[PDB]
Amino acid sequence: MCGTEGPNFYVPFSNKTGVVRSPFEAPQYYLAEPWQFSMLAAYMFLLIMLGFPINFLTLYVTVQHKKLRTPLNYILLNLAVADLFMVFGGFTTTLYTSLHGYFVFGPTGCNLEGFFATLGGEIALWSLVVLAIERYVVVCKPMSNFRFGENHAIMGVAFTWVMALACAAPPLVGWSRYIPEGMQCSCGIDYYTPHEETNNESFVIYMFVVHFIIPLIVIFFCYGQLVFTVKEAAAQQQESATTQKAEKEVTRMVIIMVIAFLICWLPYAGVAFYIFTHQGSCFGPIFMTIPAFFAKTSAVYNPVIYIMMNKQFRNCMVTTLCCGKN
Amino acid sequence: MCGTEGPNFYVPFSNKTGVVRSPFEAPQYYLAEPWQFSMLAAYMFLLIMLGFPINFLTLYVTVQHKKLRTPLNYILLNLAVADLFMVFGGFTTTLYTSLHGYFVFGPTGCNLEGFFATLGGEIALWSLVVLAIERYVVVCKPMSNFRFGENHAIMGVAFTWVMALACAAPPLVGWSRYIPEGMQCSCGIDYYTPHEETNNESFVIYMFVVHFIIPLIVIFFCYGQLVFTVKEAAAQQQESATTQKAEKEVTRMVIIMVIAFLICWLPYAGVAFYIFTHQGSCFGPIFMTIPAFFAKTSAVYNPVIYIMMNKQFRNCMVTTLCCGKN
Ligand SMILES: *[C@@H]1O[C@H](CO)[C@@H](O[C@@H]2O[C@H](CO)[C@@H](O[C@@H]3O[C@H](CO[C@H]4O[C@H](CO)[C@@H](O)[C@H](O)[C@@H]4O)[C@@H](O)[C@H](O[C@H]4O[C@H](CO)[C@@H](O)[C@H](O)[C@@H]4O)[C@@H]3O)[C@H](O)[C@H]2NC(C)=O)[C@H](O)[C@H]1NC(C)=O
Ligand SMILES: *[C@@H]1O[C@H](CO)[C@@H](O[C@@H]2O[C@H](CO)[C@@H](O[C@@H]3O[C@H](CO[C@H]4O[C@H](CO)[C@@H](O)[C@H](O)[C@@H]4O)[C@@H](O)[C@H](O[C@H]4O[C@H](CO)[C@@H](O)[C@H](O)[C@@H]4O)[C@@H]3O)[C@H](O)[C@H]2NC(C)=O)[C@H](O)[C@H]1NC(C)=O
Ligand SMILES: C[C@@H](O)[C@H](C(=O)N1CCC2(CC1)Oc1ccccc1O2)c1ccc(Cl)cc1
Ligand SMILES: C[C@@H](O)[C@H](C(=O)N1CCC2(CC1)Oc1ccccc1O2)c1ccc(Cl)cc1
Ligand SMILES: CCCCCCCCO[C@@H]1O[C@H](CO)[C@@H](O)[C@H](O)[C@H]1O
Ligand SMILES: CCCCCCCCO[C@@H]1O[C@H](CO)[C@@H](O)[C@H](O)[C@H]1O
Ligand SMILES: CCCCCCCCO[C@@H]1O[C@H](CO)[C@@H](O)[C@H](O)[C@H]1O
Ligand SMILES: CCCCCCCCO[C@@H]1O[C@H](CO)[C@@H](O)[C@H](O)[C@H]1O
Ligand SMILES: CCCCCCCCO[C@@H]1O[C@H](CO)[C@@H](O)[C@H](O)[C@H]1O
Ligand SMILES: CCCCCCCCO[C@@H]1O[C@H](CO)[C@@H](O)[C@H](O)[C@H]1O
Ligand SMILES: CCCCCCCCO[C@@H]1O[C@H](CO)[C@@H](O)[C@H](O)[C@H]1O
Ligand SMILES: CCCCCCCCO[C@@H]1O[C@H](CO)[C@@H](O)[C@H](O)[C@H]1O
Ligand SMILES: CCCCCCCCO[C@@H]1O[C@H](CO)[C@@H](O)[C@H](O)[C@H]1O
Ligand SMILES: CCCCCCCCO[C@@H]1O[C@H](CO)[C@@H](O)[C@H](O)[C@H]1O
Ligand SMILES: *C(=O)CCCCCCCCCCCCCCC
Ligand SMILES: *C(=O)CCCCCCCCCCCCCCC
Repeated sequence: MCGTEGPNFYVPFSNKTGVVRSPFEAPQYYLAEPWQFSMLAAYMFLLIMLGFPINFLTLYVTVQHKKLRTPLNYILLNLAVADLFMVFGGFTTTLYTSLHGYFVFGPTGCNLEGFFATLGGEIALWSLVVLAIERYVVVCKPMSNFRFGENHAIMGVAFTWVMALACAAPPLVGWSRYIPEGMQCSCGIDYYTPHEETNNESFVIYMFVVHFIIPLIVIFFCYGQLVFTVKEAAAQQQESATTQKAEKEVTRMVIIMVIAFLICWLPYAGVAFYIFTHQGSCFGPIFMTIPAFFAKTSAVYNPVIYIMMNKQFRNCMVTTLCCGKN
Repeated sequence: MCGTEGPNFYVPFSNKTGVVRSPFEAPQYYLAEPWQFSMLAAYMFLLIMLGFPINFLTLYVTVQHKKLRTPLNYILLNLAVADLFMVFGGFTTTLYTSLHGYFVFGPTGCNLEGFFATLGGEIALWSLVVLAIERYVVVCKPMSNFRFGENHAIMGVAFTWVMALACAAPPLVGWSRYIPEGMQCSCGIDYYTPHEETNNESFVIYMFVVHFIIPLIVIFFCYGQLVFTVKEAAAQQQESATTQKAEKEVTRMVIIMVIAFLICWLPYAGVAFYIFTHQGSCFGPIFMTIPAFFAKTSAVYNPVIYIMMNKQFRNCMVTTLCCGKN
């Protein structure tokens, strides 16, 4: 008897006291104090104030500067759009519902907010996977006679959408489902209930393999071979100080990006391992939602790492922000 | 009968309904809805998350990099400390009281939070005034045989403290007073009550002249002469492209800083002019507090303009953040 159970939701709180209400009808102030909902709102406000400008500005400086519109940068524009999906589909909606103490948009806004918030995070995840593959192909040159072109970059973007739809769409059709999560103010895939009517268990395994394990392997393989290829070539030209500097900075950026991915990826693995073991105990609204809580920050630091730390993007943004000067 | 009146406070709400309570005892939810207090909390959280790192990091990179510890930069360290006073003395306290709906620290925490929050904003104001004077003396060279030294920079910092104490201390001694302001969650100088026991009217005139008009004149005079002196000298060396570039960027930075000062300064003048005229009508909790609401942002954008846009500070912060590399 961990929580209270009903049609289209699961409240992580026992109803032996009789105080539990529908997360669509009444505020869930037994899960957390009202000020904790306000701090959830403050967190959403922080993410919106930092997440929209950075991501929208990536799309804006690309319009003003011709040198940014290269095929290898298409996946970064896709990343910026994905974060805006997280910012408006997820963070903005949650800020509004948080101040009500419950998900005021009903069971259908759950499918809406859940889909778009899940889609944005999925598109961002695979955009990092695709960017890893694209850079691997360009540097390591695995294909004998291959040139990365505009059509190849469009496929990579379309591939993220297919993979993101592969995760976000089944819950609408009958494989898993969208229910309020955590403090019941935002919606997402139901990892919290073994709902046999929608075969939730099979969907969690599918998510764990296809959308969790595979992205880590692909990212680790591609960037590993890239750093190996770069260090191998620089070893053949140790007379060039620039090549040695270029090798150092490429390695350092790969380390930064891989550490960044792990910071978002490990909390899910740690919590899941703590649920694989310690399986018996009940779970408050912060058991599996703690990884998701901090993963929202990726909408801010991912553009900082991949776009703001890009050399050309930075100069173009400085020029754009400064009315064209400096 | 604009608001309700009592010992040590003035609530901007009529008590004909009988619902008004002491801003020290009970929440002021007739001034604003609970979610509006939460948004006040979210605003404080945004200012804290942006204001503490930027300002503390100014103090931190100065410790790691010897070239930053120049006398002309002392007033910028004073500015960073001033903003931390605003961040901890003001923003942090307000975030806590906001979630209670009233000033839970009583009439004495009013004198405490009011003093330190007023002191931080005053130190920052005069630090910009002193930096304007210091740069004017160094560039325009008004004194015939003068060299700006370490002792001269220490006087400039001490001068800001004397001026800031000249404003923040009288309310504790009997000239004006500290009362809850706006939504009664933060404390400050009483511009809202003609309290004849503390001669509030004379203090407002004193603040308007010494701490509002004079800082604008000094800043406008110093930077005007500086831009004039720089453009005059560059006109004598139009063969030097760097001098012309240096003149352009100095002028552009002065414009940025003066526009920034006006953005913080004009709303006070606009509201005061709208109170000088239209004197009869009553005022909600957002009449004179709207300038103060947006002036809190100076704790974030002032370090961005004066420190983050400094050439040496930027490279030192990048090196410090990047564990010493790049
Ligand atoms: C967590 O657990 C709590 C407690 O069990 C659940 O809350 C209860 O939900 C039931 C509905 O299933 C509520 O029962 C309904 O109450 C209505 C109002 O009752 C009050 O008002 C009447 C006056 O109209 C008073 O006389 C009465 O004493 C109550 O104070 C009634 O109108 C309903 O009556 C109808 O349904 C019943 C069958 O349930 C029929 O017998 C009637 O003839 C009539 O058709 C009904 O009694 C109950 O009041 C709720 N209790 C509390 C404390 O809120 C939550 O639903 C549960 N949470 C989740 C998520 O499931
Ligand atoms: C805005 O305006 C409101 C309304 O005028 C003010 O709120 C009132 O404040 C007064 C205090 O000045 C309150 O009066 C006191 O109420 C106490 C509680 O009364 C209730 O409970 C008793 C049972 O104990 C009931 O019988 C009664 O009907 C009430 O429902 C009393 O204990 C107090 O009595 C003492 O003082 C009076 C003199 O004031 C003596 O005659 C008594 O013998 C005894 O010594 C007193 O009556 C009043 O209740 C408040 N009203 C409301 C609605 O809150 C706010 O103070 C004002 N705001 C500001 C900032 O000034
Ligand atoms: C993009 C988003 O949609 C995706 C997700 O939210 N996921 C739910 C939790 C997840 C991973 C998938 O973690 C699990 C642990 C054990 C079993 C199933 C699990 O699914 C995700 C993928 C990678 C990262 Cl770095 C962060 C989030
Ligand atoms: C540092 C802070 O302490 C100072 C202040 O808060 N002030 C209260 C309002 C103030 C100015 C002084 O505006 C008035 C208008 C009419 C009469 C009296 C007035 O006082 C301040 C000075 C300059 C600026 Cl840019 C912003 C704030
Ligand atoms: C680093 C600073 C951490 C501060 C944590 C503050 C946690 C406050 O916690 C709150 O305290 C109130 C009493 O003060 C209680 O009434 C509330 O129920 C409780 O949630
Ligand atoms: C910019 C963000 C705006 C958010 C508006 C939040 C409005 C909350 O609305 C409040 O919800 C409560 C239930 O929790 C009700 O009891 C209150 O009557 C209602 O005012
Ligand atoms: C480094 C990889 C970046 C991908 C970040 C995606 C984070 C998405 O986080 C996800 O958000 C969904 C909707 O809010 C929730 O349903 C999921 O529980 C949560 O894991
Ligand atoms: C998929 C993630 C792969 C990350 C590969 C990081 C490999 C780091 O490798 C290290 O890089 C340093 C760079 O100066 C060198 O000094 C070290 O000798 C080298 O071992
Ligand atoms: C010590 C601080 C720990 C903070 C962890 C809080 C985790 C709360 O859980 C959160 O509940 C919200 C309700 O809608 C969801 O939107 C978030 O995705 C979820 O992470
Ligand atoms: C740009 C978007 C602006 C959104 C402003 C939302 C203002 C909401 O305002 C709130 O609406 C609620 C009903 O929805 C009422 O119950 C509350 O009393 C009211 O404060
Ligand atoms: C990190 C910020 C922590 C802020 C903690 C806020 C605690 C608010 O505490 C709440 O105040 C209400 C009065 O407004 C009381 O009615 C509630 O009983 C009390 O829980
Ligand atoms: C460009 C000049 C920067 C100075 C910014 C200082 C802003 C201070 O703002 C002041 O804060 C006080 C305490 O919060 C309040 O009492 C005052 O009403 C308010 O004007
Ligand atoms: C105290 C505030 C003084 C601000 C002085 C700003 C003077 C701007 O002056 C302008 O600067 C431009 C720079 O390229 C020149 O092109 C213009 O000819 C010149 O008039
Ligand atoms: C359209 C949005 C306008 C927002 C203006 C809100 C002004 C509220 O007024 C604010 O009240 C607070 C109560 O402690 C004080 O801390 C702030 O200094 C004061 O500016
Ligand atoms: C040139 O590239 C710079 C042009 C001038 C921009 C300076 C102002 C930037 C302000 C950014 C900080 C805003 C703080 C808001 C905090 C809520
Ligand atoms: C070198 O100068 C950079 C070193 C690596 C730093 C990259 C990570 C920076 C993260 C900043 C963004 C944090 C976002 C948090 C949002 C709440």
